[PDB]
Amino acid sequence: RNSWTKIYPPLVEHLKLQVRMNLKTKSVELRTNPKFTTDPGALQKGADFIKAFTLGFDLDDSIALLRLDDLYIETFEVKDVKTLTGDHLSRAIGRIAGKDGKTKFAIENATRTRIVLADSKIHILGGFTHIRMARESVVSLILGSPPGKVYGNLRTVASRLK
Amino acid sequence: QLLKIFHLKTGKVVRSMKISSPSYILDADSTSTLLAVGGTDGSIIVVDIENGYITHSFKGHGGTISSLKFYGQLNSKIWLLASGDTNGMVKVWDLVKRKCLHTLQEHTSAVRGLDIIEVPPSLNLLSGGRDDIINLWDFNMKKKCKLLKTLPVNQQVESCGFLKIIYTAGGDAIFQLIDSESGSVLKRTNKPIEELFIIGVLPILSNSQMFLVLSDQTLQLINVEEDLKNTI
Amino acid sequence: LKEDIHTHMAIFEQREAQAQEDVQSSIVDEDGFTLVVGKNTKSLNSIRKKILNKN
Amino acid sequence: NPSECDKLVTKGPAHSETMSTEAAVFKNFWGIKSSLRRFKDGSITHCCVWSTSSSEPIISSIVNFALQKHVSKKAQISNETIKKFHNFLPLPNLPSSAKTSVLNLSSFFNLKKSFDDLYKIIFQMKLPLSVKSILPVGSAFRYTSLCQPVPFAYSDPDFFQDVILEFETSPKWPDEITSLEKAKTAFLLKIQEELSANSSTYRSFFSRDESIPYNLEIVTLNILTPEGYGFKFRVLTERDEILYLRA
Amino acid sequence: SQVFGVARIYASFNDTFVHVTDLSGKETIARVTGGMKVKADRDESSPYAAMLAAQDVAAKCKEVGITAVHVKIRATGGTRTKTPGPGGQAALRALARSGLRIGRIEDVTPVPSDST
Amino acid sequence: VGKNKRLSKGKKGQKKRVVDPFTRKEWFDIKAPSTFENRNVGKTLVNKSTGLKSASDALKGRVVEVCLADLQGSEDHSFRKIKLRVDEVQGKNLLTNFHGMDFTTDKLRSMVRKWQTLIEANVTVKTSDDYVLRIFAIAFTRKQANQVKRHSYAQSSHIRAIRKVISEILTKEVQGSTLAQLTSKLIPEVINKEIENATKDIFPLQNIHVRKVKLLKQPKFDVGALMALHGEGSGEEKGKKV
Amino acid sequence: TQNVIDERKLRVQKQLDKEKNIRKRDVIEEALSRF
RNA sequence: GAGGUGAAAUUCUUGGAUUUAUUGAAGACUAACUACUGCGAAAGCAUUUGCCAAGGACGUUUUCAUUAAUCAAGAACGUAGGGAUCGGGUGGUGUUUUUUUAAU
Repeated sequence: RNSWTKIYPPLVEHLKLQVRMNLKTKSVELRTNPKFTTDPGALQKGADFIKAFTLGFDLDDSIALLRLDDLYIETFEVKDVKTLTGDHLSRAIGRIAGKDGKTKFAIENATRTRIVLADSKIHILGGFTHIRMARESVVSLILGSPPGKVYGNLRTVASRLK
Repeated sequence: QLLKIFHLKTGKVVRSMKISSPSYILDADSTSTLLAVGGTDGSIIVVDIENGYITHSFKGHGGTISSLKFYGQLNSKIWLLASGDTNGMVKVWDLVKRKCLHTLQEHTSAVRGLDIIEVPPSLNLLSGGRDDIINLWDFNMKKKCKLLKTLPVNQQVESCGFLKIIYTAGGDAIFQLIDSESGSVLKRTNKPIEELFIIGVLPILSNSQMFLVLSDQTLQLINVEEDLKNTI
Repeated sequence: LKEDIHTHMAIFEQREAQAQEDVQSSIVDEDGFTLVVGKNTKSLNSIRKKILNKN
Repeated sequence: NPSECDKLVTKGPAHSETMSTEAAVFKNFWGIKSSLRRFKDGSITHCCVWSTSSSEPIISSIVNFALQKHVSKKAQISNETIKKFHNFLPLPNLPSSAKTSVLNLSSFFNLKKSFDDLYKIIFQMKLPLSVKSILPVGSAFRYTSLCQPVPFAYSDPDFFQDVILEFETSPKWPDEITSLEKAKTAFLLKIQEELSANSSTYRSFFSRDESIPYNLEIVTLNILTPEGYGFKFRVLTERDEILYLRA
Repeated sequence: SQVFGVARIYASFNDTFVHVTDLSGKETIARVTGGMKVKADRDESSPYAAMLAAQDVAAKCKEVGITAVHVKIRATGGTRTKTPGPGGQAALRALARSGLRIGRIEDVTPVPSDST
Repeated sequence: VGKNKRLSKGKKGQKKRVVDPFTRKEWFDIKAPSTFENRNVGKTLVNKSTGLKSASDALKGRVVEVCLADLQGSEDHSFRKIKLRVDEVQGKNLLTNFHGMDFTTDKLRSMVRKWQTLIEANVTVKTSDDYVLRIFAIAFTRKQANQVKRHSYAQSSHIRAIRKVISEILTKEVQGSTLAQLTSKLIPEVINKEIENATKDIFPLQNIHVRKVKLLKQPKFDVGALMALHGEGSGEEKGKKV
Repeated sequence: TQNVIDERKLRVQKQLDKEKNIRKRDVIEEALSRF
C-alpha cells in the first residue's frame, strides 16, 4: 500500500497491461488488454515484477527485474543443509547478515546481485551465474567460515567479475 | 513467415507475408497464380502468386485445418475451394463470391485428402479422412446432396480421387484403387514390412504417374497408367 | 400475509424481549432469596418446566 | 437382461475387407434388415436398427422377424397381455413418446434440468440467513410419478413436486412453532420477492398446507418455471423436531 | 474455442524438463530436456537452454493442435530445495511469450512431512 | 547434447527412426457430471480405435485435474481443483464422475502463518452409496476482535472438543448424502459455514476448509446411474450407402 | 522483545481509540431482522 | 539422453534410462503450526483416537498431628522495581455467545 503509487505506472503507462488490487483474497491480478497492449511477454514480466516485490525485494529491485528481462530469482532454505537447530539457525542468519547488514551488502555489491532473507528462506535475484556465485558463497558462509576468508573469496570472485 | 521463390534465374525471395497461424497445409491451383494456405486456427488465406498478397481471408472455419484442394480449369468462372478440417467437416468455399457454399458436418476425425471434379454444373467431390470413410458428394452449385460412402479399410491420406472414375487411397503404404458407383478394391500395392505409411500422393503428367512420399524419407513411382491396364 | 407476518412478529418480539429481561432481572424473592437464572435463558416458564422435567 | 433389454440397435460383427465367417453368418441370418453402419466413434459394424415403441418391447418384433424368416413364413406369433397392460401406463403427451420406449426417463431428466436451473438461481441470490442445503424429495425426483411429467400439466395432483430447503444452523430462530413457521413464511416471502425482482421469467404463488395438522400457518410457495414445471418449496429448520419433542 | 494441455515444467538441478501432456496425464507430447538443445554439459540447466527448449515444445504443440497450457511448475522435491530454480521461470517466460495461451500457474513440488 | 561429449555405449543401439504418432492419435472430449455447470472441460488424446487393446478399454481409468474456476466460471474459488475419473466412454464423449478434490498448495501455504494454531480432522466415512471417503478438514484460530494478546492459542483440550464436533458433524453430512449430493453441497462451500456456526460456541475459529476428499473404494459401475447423472442417450443408425 | 512490547502498546492504543469512537457514537425485512 | 560436479568421469539407457499418469507393497519420520511457549527427576518429549495407571498447579471452614531436612553405603532410570506470557481461582460487565437436549 505504501509503494502502490510507484508500482502501477510501470504496469500501465510504461508497460502495457492493467492491474487490480483484489481485497477479496488479498492478491493482485493482472490482465492484458487486447486492444492496444503490445509485448506478448509483458504479462509474465509484470507478474514476476510484483512477485519479486511481494516476495521481499525492494521496489527499485523489482523494477530492475521488470526492465532488463534476463534477471531471474532463485530461492532456497536454511533447512536443507546441516539441518540447523534453532540456536544454530540464529547463528546462521546473524552470520549471513553480519553486523548492520554489512556482510549481506558485501555479497550484494560484490556479485552484482541483490538478496533478501526471511527467517529460514532466502532469495537472490540477478543474472544466472551471479546467482550461482552468490549461492555458493552463501552456502559456504552458512556451513560456517571466517568472514575474512569469505571476503578474500569474494575479492577473487570480483576479480572474475572484472 | 510465408515466402515465395521464383524458380527461374531470379531465385530471390519475390514476396514474403506474415501469416497468422503456423500453417501445415498448402495447395496451389491446377493452373498457376492461386495459392491457398490455412493455419492451425480457422483461417484459410488464398493468395494470387504473381503480385503476391492476400486475395481472400476466409475466417469461416473451426479448429485446425486439414488438407484442402482447388477446382481449377483454365479460363473458367467457378473457382471453388475444398477446405477440410480436423474435427470432421468439409466447408466448401468458392472464390468468385467469397461465400460458404455448403456446410457439411458428417465425419469423425481429421478430413485429409479431398478432391473435386465434374462429370456431366455437376461437380462431384470426395473427402477421405483419418476415419475410414471417403464419402463422395454430388455438390451442385445451389443445393447439394449425398451419394454412396464405399468405405475403404485404411487410414486414408490424400485420397486422390477420379482417375481413369476410379479413386486412389494411401495410408498404410497401401495404394488402393477403388471403383466408383460400387465398391471393390481392384489394384492395391504390396504392404511392406515396416509400420510407416503414406504421407503423400503426387500426380505427374495429368494423373498418369504417381509419386508416393512415405512416412519414411523415401519416394516411389507407381505408373498407374500401365498398372491399371494390367492384379497387384 | 405480509401484514400478518409484520403484526405477528411485531407483537411476538416484544413479548419475547420483555419475558427475557423479566427472567434476567428477577432477583427478589419474598424471603431474601436470589433466583439463579443461568446465562441467556429467556423465560421463567422455561426454567420452571426444565426443573420440573429434571425430577 | 433388463439393462440392454430395449437397446434399439444390435451391434453384430465388425467390418473388414476379408468377410469373416461370423459376418457371413450374420448376413445369412438377418439378410434384408441387416446393414453395416458407422457409429459415432468411427468403427464400422454390421447391425440392425429397430423402430422402438411404447406399446411393445422390441424383442417382440425381433422374435417375430427372426421366426418368420427361419422356422416358418406362416407361423403366427400371438401375444396380447404385454400389449394390453403395457399401455395401461398413461401415454405422456410428449414429442414422439409413443415411439419412445418405456425405460426412457427423459421426462424426469428434463424436470431435473429445470430443477437445476431453479437450483442455481436460488443459490446465487442473497438471504439474511443463506441456504444450507436445498434438496428435492418429490415423486418425479424418485421416478415414481404416475404420469410422466409433461410441461404445463396443471391438473395432475402429482404436478407440484416438493423440494425442501434447510438454512444454516442459526440459534436466532424463535421458540414456539407458530412463530418459527411464520418466520419460515417470512423467508419464503423474501425469496419470492427477490425472484420476481431479478428473474421475471419464473413466477411464484403461495399455498397453505394442511397435511401436518394443528398448525394452519404452514405455508409453502410454488414456483411455476418457464420450462413448464412447478415446485413446492418447504423450509426445514433444526428447531422443528426438538419443538415437536418439546410438545 | 481453445483446447488445453498441461505443462509439467520440471525445474531440476543440473537439468530442466518441459513436456506438455493432454490434461489426463497419460499421452505426453514432445518431451524435451535442457540437455538436448545446448552442447556443453555444463549449462544443461541453463535459462537459455530451457528457453529454446520451451520454444521447441511450443512449436510442436501448436503443430499438434493444443493452444492453451495449464502450467504446473515442479521443483525436485524430496528432502531437497523444494522450490523452483531459475530454469522454471525461464521456461515459463519462454512459453508465455511464444504465442501460447497460459492458464492456472501452480506449484506441485512434493512436501515431505519430515522424511529422512 | 553435442558432438564432442561422448558416445557412452548406449547410442550404438540404433534408433528406430520415426513412428509419427499424432497422425494416429484420436481426440475425445470430456463431459463432466451435471452437478456442475459447463460440463465440457477439454479434450484428450488416446490412440487409434482399432482392435487388440482397443480405445474404449485403454480408456476409462484415467483422471483429469480440472480447476473449479474452470468448471464454475466464478473466480471466487480459483483454488480447490478437483479430479474427475473418466469412467464410461460413449460416442466420442468421455462421461466422467467425481474422484477427488484438493487445494492448490499456494492457498493453504498462504493461509497458514505463525501466532495462530490450526486444527486438522479426517474421517473414513461411507456414503449412502458404497463409496468410502477419507474426507479431510482444516481449521484455524481466529484472532478475536478487541483482543490484545498476540497469541490466540487453543488450550489443546479445546482442540479435542473442536476435532470431535467437526468429525461428528461432517460424518453426519457425508452419511446423510450420496456422492452427487456431496459434490453439490461441497461446491457452494456450505459445510465450512456449518462447521463455523456449530463450532463458534467453543472458539472463534478463522476460515474453515475441507481441502481433500479421497475415494478409497468404489461400489460397481452402474452404467445406467452414470448416464442418469448426465442425461440419457441412445446411439443409433448412420447410413450404410454400400 | 522490544518489538513485541511496542506492538502490544500499539494494539492497546488502537483498542482504546476504537472504544472511544464506539462510546461517542421494509416490512418483510422488519420481520426478517435478528438473523 | 538421464545422472553427477568447479569441470569432468564412473554408472543407467531403444530389453525404452529421466519425466508423466494410475495404483500396490515396505519400513522410518511426524513438513508449515514452532514461540525466548508446554511437560518430565534427568536424558528427552511434537499425527489422530481409545485404554491403562501416574503427576503438577489451583481450589478447600476435609483429615492426620512433627510424620521434616541433609547426605556416605545402597538402589532405579539414563539489593529492589515493572511489563508480558502459561496453568488455576475470584470479581466486574460489553461483544462474541445464544434459546427446554446435556455440557459450561
